[PDB]
Amino acid sequence: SGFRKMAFPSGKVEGCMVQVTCGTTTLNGLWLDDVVYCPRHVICTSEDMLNPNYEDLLIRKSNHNFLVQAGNVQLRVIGHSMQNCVLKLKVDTANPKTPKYKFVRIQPGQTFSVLACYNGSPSGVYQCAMRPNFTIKGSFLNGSCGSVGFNIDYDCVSFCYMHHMELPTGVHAGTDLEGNFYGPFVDRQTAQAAGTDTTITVNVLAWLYAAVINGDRWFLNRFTTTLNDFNLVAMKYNYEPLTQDHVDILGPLSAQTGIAVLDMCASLKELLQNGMNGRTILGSALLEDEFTPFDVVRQCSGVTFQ
Amino acid sequence: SGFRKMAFPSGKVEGCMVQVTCGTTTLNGLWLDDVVYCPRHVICTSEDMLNPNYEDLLIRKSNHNFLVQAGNVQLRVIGHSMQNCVLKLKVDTANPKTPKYKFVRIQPGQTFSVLACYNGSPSGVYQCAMRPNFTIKGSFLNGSCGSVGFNIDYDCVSFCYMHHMELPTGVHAGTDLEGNFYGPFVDRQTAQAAGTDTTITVNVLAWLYAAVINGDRWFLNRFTTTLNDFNLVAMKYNYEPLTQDHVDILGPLSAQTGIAVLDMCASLKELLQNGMNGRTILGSALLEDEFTPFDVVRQCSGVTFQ
Ligand SMILES: *[C@H](O)[C@@H](C[C@@H]1CCNC1=O)NC(=O)[C@H](CC(C)C)NC(=O)OCc1cccc(F)c1
Ligand SMILES: *[C@H](O)[C@H](C[C@@H]1CCNC1=O)NC(=O)[C@H](CC(C)C)NC(=O)OCc1cccc(F)c1
Repeated sequence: SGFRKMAFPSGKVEGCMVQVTCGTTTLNGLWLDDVVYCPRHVICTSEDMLNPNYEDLLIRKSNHNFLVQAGNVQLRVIGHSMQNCVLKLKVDTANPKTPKYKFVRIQPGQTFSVLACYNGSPSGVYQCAMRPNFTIKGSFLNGSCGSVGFNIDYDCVSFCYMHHMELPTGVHAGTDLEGNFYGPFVDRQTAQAAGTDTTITVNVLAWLYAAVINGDRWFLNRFTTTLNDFNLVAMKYNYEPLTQDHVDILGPLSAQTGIAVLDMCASLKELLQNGMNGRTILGSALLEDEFTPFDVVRQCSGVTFQ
Repeated sequence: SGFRKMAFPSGKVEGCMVQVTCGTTTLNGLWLDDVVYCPRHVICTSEDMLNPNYEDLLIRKSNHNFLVQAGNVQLRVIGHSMQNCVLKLKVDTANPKTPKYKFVRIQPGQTFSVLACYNGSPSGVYQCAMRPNFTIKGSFLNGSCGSVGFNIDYDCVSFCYMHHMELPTGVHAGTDLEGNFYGPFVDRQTAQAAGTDTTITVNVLAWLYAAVINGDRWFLNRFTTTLNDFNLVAMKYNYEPLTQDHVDILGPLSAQTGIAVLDMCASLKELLQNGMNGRTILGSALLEDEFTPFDVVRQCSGVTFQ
């Protein structure tokens, strides 16, 4: 038993990380087949680049302007292109460690594993959720750009994030692997801010289900509420609305515990209006919303990824 | 910026995990060079679990009774010895993916990454702290025994933990890689319980320093304290005593922030007395104690946000 925030094993991704290093700027790249993907802002910017023309900068560059290092090894770049905010560098060598992979775009509320890297060397791994305001609460320092987020599906790696920047509130923003930002952000060093965050209601409910399963029950009551009644409580406490689909995917957990989903929602008011009243749930004094319903099921069962 | 519980990249350990099976019982093993290490209770019959004489069980086994599988490959066992509660199986094949590694025994308060595995296949990775009562608060299901905890320090893998059992309160216990349990526990299904846990004070202070490095100061105060006065108050909140060694180890973090350790202790005293008053520190409404001073220095930058 037990419930822990748990990243996917990172070995399949560690073998794809490289250092991409142009001019004075160093960041990480993702080496798949004979292409290295990295954030486009690696391109030697103006000096002054109040507003960089990435299209025009890339035309001024040759192949060897880009130094790519794989472990201690130099990779020969033979072509370079851009797709949205990602720079695609062709290399002469296919990565022999390339896993089965697909590029996917993730929805807010869904989670993925982050492999933080520096100078092309993996440094750590942790789980993040795509917030409703399209930021993630991560841990990134200078040189971490190009770190990627992913999920593993048996043996298929679904890459879903590149890392790009940090917002003034200390949270983080990035793109999918096709170079499309999550959220209303741009890759310029200008005034940017995250919208007011909301709480992922369906994940909170899943986490409460995980709590009852592991023995925590003080917050339950015999009351219920209709879907409409709850949503007005959520809208006051800055929570995502709860849809009939959300209730549906929570079905399995309702069976395991014998609480109807709306019958759990009655608890959630209680937590929202009154609070936890000096108590804790799964070792937290807050309501946690970065465990998806599947994350909970992936945890009560043992799903491995050979 | 940002602060997260961050595991080490698990790739170096993923390549060492295998499946070991004796009769009807299956668990994970650690394959390094031509030896596979796994918990000795894999030999146990069902028939008895309370008082097995493992020496007697093992003498009755031959090499081919042990089935070792690395992915799709069966490994042939050519020798077997027992060291405390760990079984060492010699194999005819050295693991070619074997890293630089060391076996270490960690002290309470130390942290490590756990690679949860099932049927020899990695399932997830997460950070754990050796609690003062010699348990870890993990996530383990049936079949997870043989999963290991580790740290990586310059491509050297320090193995410090092998999982054996779950205690009645939902926490977990295991051994070092030499087979000696952490704590007064034994690998039989008898009446066992963890001692009362305490809070790892030096880790809490490290985490408070981490908060300051990341720009947060609301919890500081204008006071200082003597080491003894702090410990007399802390023990009243069920906190581990703080030793001069702990104060010395906090030196670097105190230098980076310009907060004296005893001034940070003054803050913690006030936090224990007051609570969070609806506030959070690094996104938690509780005082977190599973980040060591080293964990903080590894993750934060060396430039604080003054
Ligand atoms: C073995 O893989 C692992 C499984 C435990 C029990 C469930 N979650 C775990 O981490 N350890 C054991 O099965 C040990 C083996 C002993 C002989 C050392 N047995 C055990 O922990 O029994 C207690 C127990 C508690 C909860 C649930 C359960 F199935 C067993
Ligand atoms: C890439 O390596 C870097 C990662 C950032 C840096 C510090 N934490 C991160 O996540 N990205 C950038 O530096 C980014 C590049 C521009 C072209 C988009 N700019 C940026 O993040 O500026 C905001 C910032 C805030 C605090 C500290 C900092 F260095 C930068």
